[PDB]
Amino acid sequence: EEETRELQSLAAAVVPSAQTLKITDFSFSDFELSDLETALCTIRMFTDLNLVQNFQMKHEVLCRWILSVKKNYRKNVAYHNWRHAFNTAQCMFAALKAGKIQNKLTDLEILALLIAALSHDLDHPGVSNQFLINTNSELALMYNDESVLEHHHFDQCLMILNSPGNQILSGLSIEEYKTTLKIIKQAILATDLALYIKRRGEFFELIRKNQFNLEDPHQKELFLAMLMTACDLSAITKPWPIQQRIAELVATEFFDQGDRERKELNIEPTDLMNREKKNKIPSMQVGFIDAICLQLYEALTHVSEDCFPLLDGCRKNRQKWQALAE
Ligand SMILES: CN1CC(=O)N2[C@H](c3ccc4c(c3)OCO4)c3[nH]c4ccccc4c3C[C@@H]2C1=O
Ligand SMILES: [Mg+2]
Ligand SMILES: [Zn+2]
Repeated sequence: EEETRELQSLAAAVVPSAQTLKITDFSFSDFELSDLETALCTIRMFTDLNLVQNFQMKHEVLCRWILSVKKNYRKNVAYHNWRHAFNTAQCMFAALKAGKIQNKLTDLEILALLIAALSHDLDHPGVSNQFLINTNSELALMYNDESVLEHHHFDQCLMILNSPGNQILSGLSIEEYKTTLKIIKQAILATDLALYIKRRGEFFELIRKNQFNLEDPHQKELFLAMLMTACDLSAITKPWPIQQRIAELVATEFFDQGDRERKELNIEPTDLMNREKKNKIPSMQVGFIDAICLQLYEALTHVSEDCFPLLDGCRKNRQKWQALAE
């Protein structure tokens, strides 16, 4: 059996230190890592956030859950595959550690954020919410056209958490378990960019008006949503060669969707999904950075100055894309 060898290899491995694995670095790249090494990095994230000890996760179970999460990404989807989920979780770990966010959060919040980061795009089909709506997908019907994909990712997350041998939350008390699942749902839903756009104004205004207070539960929840977005988008902050390579993957995925829209919907794709108009990429990247990314990384730096490297990297990529666009 093939998946058994994977598990036995993972569970038998000594997990290298976070220092060795370079996972505290906001500039981290996964490109040179094997799948087994990404799994070992994930075990280290749970370990160094004190989650294994605290919640008494059995090693074999954590290993199985990680491998189940990885298997439930679609490997041939160009961008939304396990490496994107892994990178998102690594950004979350770096923000908590290097970015000094950890001590602002509870143990349950940290547990939920890590699980959510890893699970937030599970079973992604490589097409957008709008595409699912337009092709009358049953998922869109079930979820009333609202955060369609994200509902599905959450459903998948729960399925894996409940699967025999994978129950990494089986040790929590009833009140802790309830609380954790609620946070996970909110965290995964927050990764719908439409929800980020809807809610970010309140976050930015709280900050601007000197009203931001993490002791307020509603504001804590809002902050967690923003932090999820920040991690989900973090490829846009990476050193140029890394960001360029990842941007090519996203383009491949999006252009694939446009091809499907021409065939299935008989419509010209929007520029973002139109390979015929790939000349628009630089200008679209600048526009995305300016409209969606910069304000978020600026706000995050306001919350914790040690998150500044995300903003610095974002600004550097803006400059590089704009040099291409102009
Ligand atoms: C909805 N939406 C809008 C959008 O404009 N983008 C960007 C982008 C910009 C220009 C592009 C592009 C993606 O693909 C084709 O040309 C963009 N740039 C990245 C760099 C790295 C990783 C993901 C992205 C995305 C993802 C992101 C997105 O999800
Ligand atoms: Mg998503
Ligand atoms: Zn994502």
